[PDB]
Amino acid sequence: PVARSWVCRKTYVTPRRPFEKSRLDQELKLIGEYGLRNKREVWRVKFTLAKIRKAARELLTLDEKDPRRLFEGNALLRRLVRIGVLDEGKMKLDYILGLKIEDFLERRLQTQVFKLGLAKSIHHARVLIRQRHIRVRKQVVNIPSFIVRLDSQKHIDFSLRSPYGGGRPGRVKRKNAKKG
Amino acid sequence: GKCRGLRTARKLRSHRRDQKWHDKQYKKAHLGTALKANPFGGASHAKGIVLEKVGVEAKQPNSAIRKCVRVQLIKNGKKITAFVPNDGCLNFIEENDEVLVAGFGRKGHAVGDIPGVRFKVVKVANVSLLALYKGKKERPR
Amino acid sequence: MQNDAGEFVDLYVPRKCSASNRIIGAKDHASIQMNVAEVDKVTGRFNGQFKTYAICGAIRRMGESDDSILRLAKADGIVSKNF
Amino acid sequence: ELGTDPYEDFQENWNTKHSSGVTRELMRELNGG
Amino acid sequence: EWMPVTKLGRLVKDMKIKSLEEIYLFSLPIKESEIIDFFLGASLKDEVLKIMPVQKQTRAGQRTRFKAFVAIGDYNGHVGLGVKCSKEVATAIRGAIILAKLSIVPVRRGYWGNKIGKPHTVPCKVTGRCGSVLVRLIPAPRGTGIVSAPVPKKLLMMAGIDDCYTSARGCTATLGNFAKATFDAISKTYSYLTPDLWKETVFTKSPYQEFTDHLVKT
Amino acid sequence: MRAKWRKKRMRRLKRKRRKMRQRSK
RNA sequence: CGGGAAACCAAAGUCUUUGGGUUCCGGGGGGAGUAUGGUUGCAAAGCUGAAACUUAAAGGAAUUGACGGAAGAGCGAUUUUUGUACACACCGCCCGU
RNA sequence: CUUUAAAUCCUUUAACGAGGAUCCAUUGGAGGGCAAGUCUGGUGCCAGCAGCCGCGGUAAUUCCAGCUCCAAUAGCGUAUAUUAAAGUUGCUGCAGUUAAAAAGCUCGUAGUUGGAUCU
Ligand SMILES: [Mg+2]
Ligand SMILES: [Mg+2]
Ligand SMILES: [Mg+2]
Ligand SMILES: [Mg+2]
Ligand SMILES: [Mg+2]
Ligand SMILES: [Mg+2]
Ligand SMILES: [Mg+2]
Ligand SMILES: [Mg+2]
Ligand SMILES: [Mg+2]
Ligand SMILES: [Mg+2]
Ligand SMILES: [Mg+2]
Ligand SMILES: [Mg+2]
Ligand SMILES: [Mg+2]
Ligand SMILES: [Mg+2]
Ligand SMILES: [Mg+2]
Ligand SMILES: [Mg+2]
Ligand SMILES: [Mg+2]
Ligand SMILES: [Mg+2]
Ligand SMILES: [Mg+2]
Ligand SMILES: [Mg+2]
Ligand SMILES: [Mg+2]
Ligand SMILES: [Mg+2]
Ligand SMILES: [Mg+2]
Ligand SMILES: [Mg+2]
Ligand SMILES: [Mg+2]
Repeated sequence: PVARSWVCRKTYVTPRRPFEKSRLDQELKLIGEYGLRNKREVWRVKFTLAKIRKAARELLTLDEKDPRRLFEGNALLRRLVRIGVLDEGKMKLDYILGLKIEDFLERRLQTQVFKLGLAKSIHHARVLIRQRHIRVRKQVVNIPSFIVRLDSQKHIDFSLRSPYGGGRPGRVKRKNAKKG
Repeated sequence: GKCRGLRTARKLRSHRRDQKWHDKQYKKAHLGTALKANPFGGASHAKGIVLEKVGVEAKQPNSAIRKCVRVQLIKNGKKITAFVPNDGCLNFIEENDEVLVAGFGRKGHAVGDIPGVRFKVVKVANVSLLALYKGKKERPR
Repeated sequence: MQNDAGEFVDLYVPRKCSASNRIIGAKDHASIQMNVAEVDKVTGRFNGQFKTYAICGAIRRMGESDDSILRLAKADGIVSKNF
Repeated sequence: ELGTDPYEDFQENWNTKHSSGVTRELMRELNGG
Repeated sequence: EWMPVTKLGRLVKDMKIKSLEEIYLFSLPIKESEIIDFFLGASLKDEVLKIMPVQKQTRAGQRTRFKAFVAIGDYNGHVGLGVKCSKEVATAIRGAIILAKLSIVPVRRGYWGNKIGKPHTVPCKVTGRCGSVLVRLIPAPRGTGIVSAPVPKKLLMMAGIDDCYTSARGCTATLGNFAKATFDAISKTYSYLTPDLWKETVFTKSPYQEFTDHLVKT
Repeated sequence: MRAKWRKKRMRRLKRKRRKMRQRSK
């Protein structure tokens, strides 16, 4: 006996057909448009959307007055509205089935850094985030897959220690200044 | 027709249990004769000592001489013909050497032209045949 | 037919057989749409009004379109009651 | 320059060794994929 | 230039029939390919499903002909399938395209649960048969997509179905029978009597009867 | 070989075995 | 009428629109209805009944040809009589020592 | 410095640290199934590939190589047990005229199943 925990799970599922032309084209379009590293990042979001759809479909088979349906669909809709994929006017349980993977892809920190003008490319946004130049309202975040909540949207900035956010110049500038 | 009574559970279960024995794979997996006859004894791989080198004629309409080795397993002492797959890899094997052998891919069934051969050589003298073929490792000597 | 808002959502509404109430499909080429003229009770000439019947091909293949047309015409008063 | 005609290649080699290839070309000519 | 040879073609060319649903209502056979071009027009897209060589044994040797399978549709409720055999591949493809757009049927689309927005799936479970091949279509929830084999999926997409579950039995390696069975299953969607079609039918003037005076002139 | 004569040959071989493979032996 | 791969079947129908009751019984082709055990019989044999091993097909219905010491409609190939296990087409295929 | 029983690791921080940024990404494939070259040089039913169909007997889209091109990616091949695919064990839900198949026929115990009717 030990005092350790063994709880873990996978975050993606591989497609059944390895070489399907349409699927390859769609996934490559998604990767190119959102600057993703590989196919696994598409499959992760697809798995998340599949789980949400499965929960919603299981809640749609109960009676409308069922206490568990009222309690859990409300929480699911509240979370979806909180992360920004859903809208306040569309908080019915049927609209969850109308969500697409691009809606979840639009809420990553990598795409929000690019959409807010802090970066001049999606790949530049990924590079900036991974190099500790971006902070979220107090905290330096270097995870591109960070999912931005609605109330945090206004609070993305350069870090105070960054050469871009008013900090000390970097290694290359100091060396070049020492040169001349 | 099948019985659809409300109290026929015993009949249905007994009939299914008895008719499962007419499935080739179920009977092979649950009878025990195949496991007894299997030289590996249920293992994925085995180790043996190379008794000698042989050449097996490819079945028609193909014409070739497939290079194989007769080996004897260490755990049970059974004799086995294994295939050495690559262009010129038979020169990497010497007699009385120790080899690692795996299945050919069809679960005890012969593969391709080679008649009656269901095993292939993986490592010779504790080094993989792939590394010897690609020139990454040398024979220990 | 229509959604929760009540708006009708269909390409078209197919017509049903007058004999058997079955739907007459778009590729049913053995179906018939026949008109029977109405006469004036005083003179007996063509009024200009007509009654329309539709028979599907399944009934026609059965040889039951004659009796069906006869019964439909009797029900509409075209054929005499003491037929 | 017209070098390769998928229709002629299929109609000629449909029963030869290179059938499975030429068919694969002809589909690329037809469906655009 | 198009010169129709039938009454229906003359009516369509003279702009007397508004939509193809008027023709579908009266189950009038379509014998001219230019009618479908006139109505559906640019929305039609076709795809070759298979080229199949068949052989007839003769005294001198085998005689080979090529059979083309072409599926067509506008992705918005209409679908057709055509099969044509010829000596040349291009001739067979042209004939198959003509035969496919001649036999174009409308598709009825329904809801799985709450009836909100536009229809997205089949109204109910529908089965089609061809040879030994049986194909079954089952309604699916919104956002599910088409869960089927590659061959039925193309026809289901061309018909305009977004979501559907599919089952199949029999020798589905026969591509022609596999396609014809799912085409039959799709065609059976408008022939199913649902409780919302129970209303008594109000008859209307047939195009032959309505425009007889114009037909007499031409 | 005709199945009838194959069956007859099998029966004759079995009878020959039975004579050779005596129960007393 | 409807079925079915078709030949055909008012049953071989009322089957993905799949549930009236119930008995026996099949699971790719060989090895093989063989070996062994049990049981019955005077005998011949009857009933029950494997495995190791081997193989990518064997088989059904129908079509066009070739052979013979014979006279708009079909899912689809396809559209003088007849038979075929032939299709490199009887100079064929194929069985046992 | 912090961490800790004392350490290590992570986190925090000085100084050094990237142009071929040589601070070099691999594992399998390129006839079909199945994404991707009947390009060039060798070999010539040999050597070999090939899960299956097949390739190789002097112009090999398949072997041995060069180039190029595909797939997943710090991971990717192989052998074996097992699940889905298998409506090829079928309760849901399979078959039994000719493809494997209904006992030669009848009786009959156990088992299974059992016609209407009572506010
Ligand atoms: Mg060969
Ligand atoms: Mg098959
Ligand atoms: Mg049934
Ligand atoms: Mg068997
Ligand atoms: Mg076997
Ligand atoms: Mg014709
Ligand atoms: Mg026809
Ligand atoms: Mg005869
Ligand atoms: Mg014949
Ligand atoms: Mg490589
Ligand atoms: Mg190469
Ligand atoms: Mg391949
Ligand atoms: Mg390809
Ligand atoms: Mg072979
Ligand atoms: Mg050469
Ligand atoms: Mg070459
Ligand atoms: Mg299984
Ligand atoms: Mg299943
Ligand atoms: Mg099996
Ligand atoms: Mg079912
Ligand atoms: Mg079966
Ligand atoms: Mg039989
Ligand atoms: Mg009998
Ligand atoms: Mg009893
Ligand atoms: Mg009762």
